[PDB]
Amino acid sequence: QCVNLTTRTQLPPAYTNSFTRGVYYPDKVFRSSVLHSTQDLFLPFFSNVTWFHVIKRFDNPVLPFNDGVYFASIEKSNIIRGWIFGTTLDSKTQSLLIVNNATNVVIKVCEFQFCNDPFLDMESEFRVYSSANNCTFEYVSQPFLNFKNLREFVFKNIDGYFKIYSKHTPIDLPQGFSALEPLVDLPIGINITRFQTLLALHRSGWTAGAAAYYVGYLQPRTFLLKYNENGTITDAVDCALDPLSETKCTLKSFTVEKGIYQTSNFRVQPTESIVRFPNITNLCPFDEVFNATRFASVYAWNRKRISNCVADYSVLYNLAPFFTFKCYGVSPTKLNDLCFTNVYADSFVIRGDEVRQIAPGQTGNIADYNYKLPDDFTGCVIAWNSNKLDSKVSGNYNYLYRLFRKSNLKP
Amino acid sequence: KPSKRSPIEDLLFNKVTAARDLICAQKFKGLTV
Amino acid sequence: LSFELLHAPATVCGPKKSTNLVKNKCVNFNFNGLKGTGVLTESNKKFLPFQQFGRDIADTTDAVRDPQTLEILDITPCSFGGVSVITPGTNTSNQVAVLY
Amino acid sequence: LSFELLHAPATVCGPKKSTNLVKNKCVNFNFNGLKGTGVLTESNKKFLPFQQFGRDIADTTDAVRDPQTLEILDITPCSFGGVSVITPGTNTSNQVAVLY
Amino acid sequence: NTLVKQLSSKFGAISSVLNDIFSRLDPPEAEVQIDRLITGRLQSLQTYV
Amino acid sequence: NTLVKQLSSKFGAISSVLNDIFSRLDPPEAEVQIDRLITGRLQSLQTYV
Ligand SMILES: *[C@@H]1O[C@H](CO)[C@@H](O[C@@H]2O[C@H](CO)[C@@H](O)[C@H](O)[C@H]2NC(C)=O)[C@H](O)[C@H]1NC(C)=O
Ligand SMILES: *[C@@H]1O[C@H](CO)[C@@H](O[C@@H]2O[C@H](CO)[C@@H](O)[C@H](O)[C@H]2NC(C)=O)[C@H](O)[C@H]1NC(C)=O
Ligand SMILES: *[C@@H]1O[C@H](CO)[C@@H](O[C@@H]2O[C@H](CO)[C@@H](O)[C@H](O)[C@H]2NC(C)=O)[C@H](O)[C@H]1NC(C)=O
Ligand SMILES: *[C@@H]1O[C@H](CO)[C@@H](O)[C@H](O)[C@H]1NC(C)=O
Ligand SMILES: *[C@@H]1O[C@H](CO)[C@@H](O)[C@H](O)[C@H]1NC(C)=O
Repeated sequence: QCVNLTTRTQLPPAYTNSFTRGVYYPDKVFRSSVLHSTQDLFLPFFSNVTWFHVIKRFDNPVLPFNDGVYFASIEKSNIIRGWIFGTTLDSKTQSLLIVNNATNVVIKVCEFQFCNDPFLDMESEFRVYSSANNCTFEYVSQPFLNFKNLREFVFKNIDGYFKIYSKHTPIDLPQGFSALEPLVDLPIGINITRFQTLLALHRSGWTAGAAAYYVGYLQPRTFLLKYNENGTITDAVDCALDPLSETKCTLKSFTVEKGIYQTSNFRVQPTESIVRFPNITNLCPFDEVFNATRFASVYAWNRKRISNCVADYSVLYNLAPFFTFKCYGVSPTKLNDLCFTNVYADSFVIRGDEVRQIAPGQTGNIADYNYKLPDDFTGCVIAWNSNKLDSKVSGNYNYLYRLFRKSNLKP
Repeated sequence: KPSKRSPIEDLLFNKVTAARDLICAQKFKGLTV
Repeated sequence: LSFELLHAPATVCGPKKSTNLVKNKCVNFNFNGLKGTGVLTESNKKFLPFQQFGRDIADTTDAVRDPQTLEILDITPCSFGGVSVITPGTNTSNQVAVLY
Repeated sequence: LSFELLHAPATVCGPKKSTNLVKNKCVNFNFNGLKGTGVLTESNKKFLPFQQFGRDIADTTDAVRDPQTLEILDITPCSFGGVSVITPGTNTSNQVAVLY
Repeated sequence: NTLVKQLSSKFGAISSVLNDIFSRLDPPEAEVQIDRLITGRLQSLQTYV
Repeated sequence: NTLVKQLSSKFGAISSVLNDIFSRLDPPEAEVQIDRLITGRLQSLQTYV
């Protein structure tokens, strides 16, 4: 049970520029006045990320979760309440939920029902879900929470571990540098293809405060980090943007003297490819087996050996309509891309009820005294009607079949 | 001569020495000059 | 129809694939199971009727013949090389020059 | 009580046996599965909370964190060096001198 | 010429060509073959330098 | 500096720390990585010399 507001004024999302923010401590090692090179997941410098603003005006679309999330918010009065990581936004698949209380934070992984517009609403009411489903993992921790609030988080899930790194800055995006420090590691290990967020608004209609946020994605990159006299990362340089940064990485220094320096190589990265092969040329005729002027009886059927042939199995559906066509071992899905040693063709004529008998593991007089098929037989069996050709009003006694025999025949 | 070289220098240069050149073959293997 | 597998070259199979050739462009190619990458050009070399491939003094492929048509194609490795940055002191300015 | 083993982190065993810490002595120690050797001493570094063990320019462990008192201890390899021997000809005299 | 000719040496591997090594079998031995090849090539490069 | 950097290279082994190799691997088949590391370090020392 939720409410839908008709005061929505749709506006296309805006794009802002992340200059130098989005750098975190790679691990738990202390460094002092050492320029260290690292190759890990980071937000590229001068990235073009999304802008979300609500203040009528209200829109919170859902964004993908390709590789990682960098979340930033300039804010006051703690409007934002939490986040949802949901790949489908329903009570069918698993989801994840982070809620920041007034004096607590709760993290959970399970499924809930979300309305057309879930949010939080002094405030003594809270309506973001309409389902009570079981949950597997849950945890409770101490809460994390002019413009004075600037909170930035990063979420990354890899190696079966999900990371929570958070930081706050007291005070578009400001042109500054800050260090993002680790908080929590968790053994969750879930895919997550999309995610949501939370916010709190007070009824007047309704009144919304100054709430805005930015979301960016991480990429694998090489960075150079300069630690100060303490364990604080005071500067970072990304050298996948401009040649000067590449020279800085090559020299492993923040200052470059006058001269010429070799950095990398140059390539072309060709497009598409050529898969040319010679002509088909030699095509031994399959028509002499299928469309022969006459056939042989099942006891003495016709045998043909096929070797060193370019045999196309695609051009076969150009005869009488459709009928038995069953393949064993090799699928009928155009398996011509497999060059075999020899092919044996066994052509005969049998009545309608004996068509099923030509198969491995079948019981019948034809299957024993006339034509025996092994269990490990690989190939295909085709059978088509021939009433208009093999039948005569006076009768066609030419074709025969064996009925009695001392012993069965080998395959 | 446009090269502005003496006959002795020209002779010294001359004495010192379809299908792909060996230099191009070496270039085509990551080896540049 | 039954297929057999014995100790033999096993050369019984239909069409492999076919495609059109594009010249003067860097591209991968696969001729008769021989893989390569480069730019294709019209070749003026006169191969003998039995000869298909071609190697230079460096013992590397530098020519090939179209299996479909008796045309000689010259392969050339695509352009590559190192790059360099020419810059003054960073205390002076930040502009740089790129040399290929 | 039921015991199972699956493709899980399997983080239910509890810490194993622990001993006391000794400083100012070249000893071999184990810290959360990390083997080390040297002398433990008080550390004056400003180890902020999440920093556990530090490293130097040579990329080796310099300080460690005790996961029983949340204290940072500096590690230093104990005294070592080279020995040189000064001696005249053996046919002349047998007296020798050494230099560390 | 030498720095080119060493490119045609197996160096104890199955073949000088490396992509056929990857496509022939699984990594658990192709890795060893590539290790041998790169060690030989690096030794040749160091000698040339 | 180069020599110091040569202490941070696995040369294609599992790790650059001996105790981890000796503890996480069974010693009869863990000798190959140690021998590879020894050979790499000796080669680096010879090049430096
Ligand atoms: C923190 O906020 C959560 C989220 O609303 C509170 O959890 C609710 O608690 C009430 C009463 O205990 C239940 O009726 C709701 O079903 C709970 N909802 C959810 C989503 O858990 C929690 O009580 C708050 N206070 C804490 C954790 O101390
Ligand atoms: C590194 O840490 C030290 C110690 O915490 C900082 O030195 C202190 O800095 C503050 C602020 O400038 C001064 O009020 C103190 O008097 C300093 N302490 C001493 C003993 O001098 C140092 O500033 C830090 N380095 C930074 C932040 O770059
Ligand atoms: C390979 O097959 C192609 C099919 O297009 C042949 O190309 C044409 O073939 C027809 C006869 O099938 C000739 O009349 C044309 O003159 C051919 N044109 C060209 C441009 O070749 C091609 O000749 C075949 N090649 C071989 C060696 O069999
Ligand atoms: C970032 O996206 C906005 C979207 O309008 C665009 O105007 C701007 O040019 C983009 N920035 C860059 C560097 O491409
Ligand atoms: C509000 O939207 C929901 C969709 O989630 C819909 O089921 C409900 O009927 C809407 N409310 C009204 C009053 O129509």
